[PDB]
Amino acid sequence: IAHGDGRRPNKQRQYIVMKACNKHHIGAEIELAAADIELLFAEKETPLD
Amino acid sequence: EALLGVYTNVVEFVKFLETALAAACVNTEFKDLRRMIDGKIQFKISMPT
Repeated sequence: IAHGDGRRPNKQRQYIVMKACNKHHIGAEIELAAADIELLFAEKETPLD
Repeated sequence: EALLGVYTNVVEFVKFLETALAAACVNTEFKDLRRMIDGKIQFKISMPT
């Protein structure tokens, strides 16, 4: 608050505080059949039934 | 002292579709046999009387 007329503040304070990021670990598993990966990508790029 | 010759076998094989054994089987080569687990083809066979 501004000065004057019987009002004496504890004049402007400034912190500088260094805080930490906190790491979090998330695991997931995807299982894929090897038949689909191989048939959808072939050297002979003729279309599929 | 000499080195009079240097020789080596070359292996050639008659593959399956060129033998006479394919006269006793029908060959239908499929793209990826890992796709289907079990074939369970069912036949309705009817005798005459």
